[PDB]
Amino acid sequence: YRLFRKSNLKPFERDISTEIYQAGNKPCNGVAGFNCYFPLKSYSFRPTYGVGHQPYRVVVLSFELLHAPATVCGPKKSTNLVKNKCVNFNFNGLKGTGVLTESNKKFLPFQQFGRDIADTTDAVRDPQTLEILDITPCSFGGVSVITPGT
Amino acid sequence: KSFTVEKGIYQTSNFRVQPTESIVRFPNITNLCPFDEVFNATRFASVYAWNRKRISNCVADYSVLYNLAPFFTFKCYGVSPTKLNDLCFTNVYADSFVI
Amino acid sequence: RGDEVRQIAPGQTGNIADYNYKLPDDFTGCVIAWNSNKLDSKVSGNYNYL
Amino acid sequence: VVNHNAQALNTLVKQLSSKFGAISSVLNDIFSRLDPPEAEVQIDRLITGR
Amino acid sequence: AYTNSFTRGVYYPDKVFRSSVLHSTQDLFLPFFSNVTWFHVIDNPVLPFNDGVYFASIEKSNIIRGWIFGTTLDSKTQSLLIVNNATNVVIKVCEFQFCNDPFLDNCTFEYVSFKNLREFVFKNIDGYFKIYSKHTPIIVEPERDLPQGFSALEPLVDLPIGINITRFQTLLALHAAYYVGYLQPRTFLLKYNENGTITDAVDCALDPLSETKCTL
Ligand SMILES: *[C@@H]1O[C@H](CO)[C@@H](O[C@@H]2O[C@H](CO)[C@@H](O)[C@H](O)[C@H]2NC(C)=O)[C@H](O)[C@H]1NC(C)=O
Ligand SMILES: *[C@@H]1O[C@H](CO)[C@@H](O[C@@H]2O[C@H](CO)[C@@H](O)[C@H](O)[C@H]2NC(C)=O)[C@H](O)[C@H]1NC(C)=O
Ligand SMILES: *[C@@H]1O[C@H](CO)[C@@H](O)[C@H](O)[C@H]1NC(C)=O
Ligand SMILES: *[C@@H]1O[C@H](CO)[C@@H](O)[C@H](O)[C@H]1NC(C)=O
Ligand SMILES: *[C@@H]1O[C@H](CO)[C@@H](O)[C@H](O)[C@H]1NC(C)=O
Repeated sequence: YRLFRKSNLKPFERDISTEIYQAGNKPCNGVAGFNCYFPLKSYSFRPTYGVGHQPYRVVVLSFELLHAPATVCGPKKSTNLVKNKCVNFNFNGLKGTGVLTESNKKFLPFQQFGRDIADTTDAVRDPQTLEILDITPCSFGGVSVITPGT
Repeated sequence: KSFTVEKGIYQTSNFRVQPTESIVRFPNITNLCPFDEVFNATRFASVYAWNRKRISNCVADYSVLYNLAPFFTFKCYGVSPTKLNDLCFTNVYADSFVI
Repeated sequence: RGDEVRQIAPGQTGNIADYNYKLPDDFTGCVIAWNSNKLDSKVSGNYNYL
Repeated sequence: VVNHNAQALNTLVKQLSSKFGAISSVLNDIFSRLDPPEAEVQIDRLITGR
Repeated sequence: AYTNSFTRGVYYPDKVFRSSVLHSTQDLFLPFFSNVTWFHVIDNPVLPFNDGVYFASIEKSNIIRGWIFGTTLDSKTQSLLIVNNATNVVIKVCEFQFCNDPFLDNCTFEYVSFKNLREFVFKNIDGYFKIYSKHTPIIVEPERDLPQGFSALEPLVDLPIGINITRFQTLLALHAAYYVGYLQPRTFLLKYNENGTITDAVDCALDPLSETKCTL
């Protein structure tokens, strides 16, 4: 376990230096002694100790959230592709409804999505086969009634 | 909001067409994912030299983690742990140590 | 199974919450429990519940 | 007369992009990531902001 | 020596597609009309690495071959070496250290693949060492100043090293010129054309006139 160092560390960094901590006013000059302590110390673990000092194993994960061509997720199975009809779709965790049709927009090889003014999705790339598709909202409108006196 | 309507024109609501089918698409990677190598490994590293591992190109299954003994701490920030199986990820980094 | 009262309680979905006993979000009621490990414990475990 | 109104119709689109202090602007991400018990703390901000 | 920058150094902010629109963003860029250090080949010292580096090179026989980044340089830091003629990049990222006068007569990654212009941007953020690159022939030939015009850069490589860095030196061959520029946080505006490429950028921290463009 580390004990002494001049100042804290930025996140996601490591340091295994063996320089002597200059606690005292005298210049240690790389010599261990009084007020010149060794940076590391050791813990102890005995089976009869209390739970307050028993050892614990800890693991930390980290994510990236669909900002690139994805590579890892669950065992959900695919299906055949249908177009020119009003359909519900799910591409890599991006869900939506609408109509898919063949397009002709040209992308750079590393690109994966297409947006617009309203930050909504407009063009996607099928991860199964390299070709480009776009989304169009399904038809809708308003209705009115004309009538004479009841 | 009445029983009588006068002569004229009125506007009531709107109409939208409904879908009829469901479509999903995922990459066709079918390699078992190596979570085994880290969770139930034998000896872990030291805190001052903490060890990390990179995981990519695999199919995950986060339910198997429940096979262990009653945990002391199991928490998440930013994602509800229940639906982890319904999201796709790009790269995975896993750090381990003992405290 | 102890903390599984949370499943009995309104909240997140789960096996006990959905397939054993459910309470809606707008439900008005209460859940009380006594630790029965002092009593229900038997030799070689208890297998009288499913 | 033809100009001003057109502009007054464009800005109303752009306000659809601001996050209003929520987790994300897209409305499907919140329901695809969080849980039903806690998404209501977030949806309210977007509804009021619009 | 010193020389004018002449409106260079713009790269894509992210890996998303747009078309026929005006956008505004903020990031670590190179301010327009900034003086830049200059060197000639025989004078090859170590230069600071404050907050990211803009590197540019004119050569035809590929004298420049590699980079070394570190703080104390006691054989305990990463290095980058290449074997490329024009368009075949080979990268090794081990921690081998040469002598105190390097020249040409964890290893988390490895890859093997006059009328030239090489341009690179090295950036460091949160344990990540992002590398953006661009290659372009120049029909300008030798004149007094850096070639004029406008272009865009693309992102190439990421690496999760995570080590504090303060100084860097280049690697030359022995038996061409280059420049070094410093980065800075700033906010720009960009225009995305019809065919999906950047064609114009505007600052709003340079002159009183441009502030009106940025706010309008
Ligand atoms: C990397 O480490 C060096 C020293 O190891 C840091 O240098 C510091 O620079 C500031 C600015 O001049 C000084 O006030 C400090 O005294 C220096 N540190 C020491 C120990 O002398 C540098 O800041 C570190 N990198 C980053 C990004 O913080
Ligand atoms: C953007 O790309 C389009 C093609 O997708 C270019 O339009 C074509 O230009 C060629 C000339 O090189 C013409 O022969 C074609 O008839 C054009 N296409 C159509 C559909 O008319 C366009 O020129 C490109 N943009 C720019 C600025 O050059
Ligand atoms: C699987 O995905 C790859 C990725 O490009 C694709 O080339 C291939 O056609 C797909 N199908 C099979 C059976 O490999
Ligand atoms: C680790 O080993 C234990 C042995 O009982 C097993 O139950 C567990 O599933 C293993 N971990 C993984 C991720 O397979
Ligand atoms: C940059 O350095 C040159 C060197 O002479 C100097 O003339 C100039 O004022 C400096 N600043 C700018 C903005 O060019």
